[PDB]
Amino acid sequence: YNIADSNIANLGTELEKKVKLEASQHEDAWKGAGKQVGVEIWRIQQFKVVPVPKKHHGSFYTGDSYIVLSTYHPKTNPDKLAYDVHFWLGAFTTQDEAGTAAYKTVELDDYLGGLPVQYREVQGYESERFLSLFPGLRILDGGVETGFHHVE
Amino acid sequence: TTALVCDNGSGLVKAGFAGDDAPRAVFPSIVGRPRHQDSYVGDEAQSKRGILTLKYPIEHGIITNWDDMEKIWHHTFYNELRVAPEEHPTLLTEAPLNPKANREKMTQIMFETFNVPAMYVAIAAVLSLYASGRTTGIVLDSGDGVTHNVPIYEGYALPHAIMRLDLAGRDLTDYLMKILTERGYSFVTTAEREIVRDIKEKLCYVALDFENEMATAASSSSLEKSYELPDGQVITIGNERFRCPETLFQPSFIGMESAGIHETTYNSIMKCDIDIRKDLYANNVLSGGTTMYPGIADRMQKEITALAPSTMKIKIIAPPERKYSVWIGGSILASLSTFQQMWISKQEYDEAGPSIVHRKCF
Ligand SMILES: Nc1ncnc2c1ncn2[C@@H]1O[C@H](COP(=O)(O)OP(=O)(O)NP(=O)(O)O)[C@@H](O)[C@H]1O
Ligand SMILES: [Ca+2]
Ligand SMILES: [Ca+2]
Ligand SMILES: [Mg+2]
Repeated sequence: YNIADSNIANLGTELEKKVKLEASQHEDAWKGAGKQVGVEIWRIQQFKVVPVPKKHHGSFYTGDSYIVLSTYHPKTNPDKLAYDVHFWLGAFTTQDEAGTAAYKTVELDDYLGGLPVQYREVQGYESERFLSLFPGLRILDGGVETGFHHVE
Repeated sequence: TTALVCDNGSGLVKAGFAGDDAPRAVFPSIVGRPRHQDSYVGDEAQSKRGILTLKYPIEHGIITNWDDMEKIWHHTFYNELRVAPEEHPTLLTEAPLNPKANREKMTQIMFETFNVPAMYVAIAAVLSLYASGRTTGIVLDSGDGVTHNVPIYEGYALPHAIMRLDLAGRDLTDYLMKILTERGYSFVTTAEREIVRDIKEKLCYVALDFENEMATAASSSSLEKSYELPDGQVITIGNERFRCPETLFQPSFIGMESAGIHETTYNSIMKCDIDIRKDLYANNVLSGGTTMYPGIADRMQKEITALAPSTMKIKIIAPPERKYSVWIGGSILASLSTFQQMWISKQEYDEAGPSIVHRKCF
């Protein structure tokens, strides 16, 4: 099997990136994101990307999944912005929440032109980079209910 | 409005509604016609298997009988799910490296025959990766017809590194049918093949060390298992239990010179940029029914460790519901309004025709 004349001949192209950039324009959560240095946090709630109030940043429900966008000045230019996007997966988050967090992390990457570097942060396996965003972390029992309907 | 998710496997249809945690209809992708030489679909063909010859309209992930595939889709909508397809945006799945005409005809039939309002054709392995909650990893997907490796980095598949093998569950079933004759048991017909498939799913396993396991099986009966046939006859199977899926690691068992699944996985990783291989090695995700053999994850871990640098962390992820990971990833993505924004609408199809599928579905 070769790529030519196949259904992956358009993967990796400018057209793929164009189509996905356009799709990311339809998520209200990204409007105004990554405009200044700081940490922005959303939680997945029944497939939706919901902002977390600033006063609660750093507290994470073990039952839930989150997207954390860290905006900072890169070494190359003190007046420009670079991005780390972490998605945080609670020990008890459900499969719909983690999958949506993963997909929407890519979408936020798309929205920001591919610049963000992505980090998968499972509870108990959080990277040094992630830990350093909260100089700390507070894990809370509970979380919001799955968006899945359970097929009996 | 609820989207339909239809994972059209070579062997099984998995169909249901976006937002559900599992497919509501799972049935064999078969059309049956009288063995004595007007048709039956799915479970009802399996129900009349005694008088029918069974044909699969998908071979190695490619639709080769479009008339019978239409029957399968019609059965899925009207007889199983009991929905009107013109009311439901529909997500379909496909193996990577299929010829472009396959999804062109998928799109044509969905819009012109079933009048769906919108549709999308997704690469199965990408859906499995998201179902596992990852954006980076390498999926080994193995069903009834296709085994493929797709490495994915930050949500984008790396097309130059995608690997595909025409060796999957149906070949393993056929091989089990053949070697069960060395023991005296005759399985030859399309009906008998489904009995052997069941033996395979219930009793086979991947040996951690194939040579040692063959010697264990020759020394005593400790690895033998009994299996009750429909007529009540109890047969005994021994080294066939692990010789059958050994073929995935040694394709020469069925006369193929191909690399085994451990080598194709390694080779796929090695076609990726050096600095991301680390993340692929630590995130090998298994997907599909032919990855359900007991022992397969441990064997993959052993074999990849032998091929990879000694300092490399290797991890095989084997989700317990991986028979349905592709479908579940589809259920998640089809629940997202931004993903559905990318779908082909009927108006867009009326303007552009089948070629639009390649400009919208990635
Ligand atoms: N427990 C099991 N152990 C081994 N094989 C199994 C098991 N359960 C199912 N299978 C095989 O898995 C295959 C069906 O898996 P599935 O992932 O549904 O394939 P598919 O999607 O229909 N085909 P494909 O077009 O290749 O993706 C058949 O060959 C089954 O016999
Ligand atoms: Ca939750
Ligand atoms: Ca990026
Ligand atoms: Mg499949």
